[PDB]
Amino acid sequence: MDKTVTLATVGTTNPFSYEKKGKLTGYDIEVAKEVFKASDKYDVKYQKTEWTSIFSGLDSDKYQIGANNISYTKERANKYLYSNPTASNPLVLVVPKDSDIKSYNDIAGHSTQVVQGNTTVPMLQKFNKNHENNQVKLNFTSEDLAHQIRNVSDGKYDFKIFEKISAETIIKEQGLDNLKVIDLPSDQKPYVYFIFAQDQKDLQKFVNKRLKKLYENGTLEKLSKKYLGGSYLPDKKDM
Ligand SMILES: [Cl-]
Ligand SMILES: [Cl-]
Ligand SMILES: [Cl-]
Ligand SMILES: [Cl-]
Ligand SMILES: [Cl-]
Repeated sequence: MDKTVTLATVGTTNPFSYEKKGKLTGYDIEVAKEVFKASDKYDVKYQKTEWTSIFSGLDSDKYQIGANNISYTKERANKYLYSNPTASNPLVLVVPKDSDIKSYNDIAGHSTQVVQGNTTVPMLQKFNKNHENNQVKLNFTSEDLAHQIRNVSDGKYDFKIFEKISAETIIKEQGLDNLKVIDLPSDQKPYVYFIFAQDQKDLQKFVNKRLKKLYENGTLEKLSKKYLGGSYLPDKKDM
């Protein structure tokens, strides 16, 4: 029978990866489904799992693909293969409207929630090394992004840093009308990607060939508009 490929996701990051009526959908998922439509070789299983388990399962080859609004880092690239980028998604600071927090450095001394292993953690840890007398209070949580965004709306925490597309989507869909988003600097292009277990070179090649085809023929843009709510593709030369 066809080779079973398991794609691992968290499924709590609307609109990249989430459930509708119990079924997994969102840009990462629907892109993967479109990629794999044109294969006789691979049958994909889409599996919801814990964030940390995506990575440990890729390490053990329990899983072959990871997808959940995943950024490039050198630490991850040391262990996993990356696809070509699938979207560009810059960071924002989510704060109550009219907060004192107006620019990145204003977070100094304020409290936020973070989830271990996400890229904002080392970002904020670096910030604290630079502002050691007025550090951000980091509260590690196991709760999901919408939960954390609502906690800022309710005043339990002062701000949340996350990608714009999910921040905006959640604030709109959950009617959190007392929040706003502030654009933050990007150190590098803020791309997101599929990742793969390190031994899955042929799979990576297949996915990349498909992404180039889908980019060129307009399908990827169609999916970005449909699931992300706008045209957020990476730059052509980066494909
Ligand atoms: Cl669920
Ligand atoms: Cl088939
Ligand atoms: Cl099939
Ligand atoms: Cl919740
Ligand atoms: Cl405040």
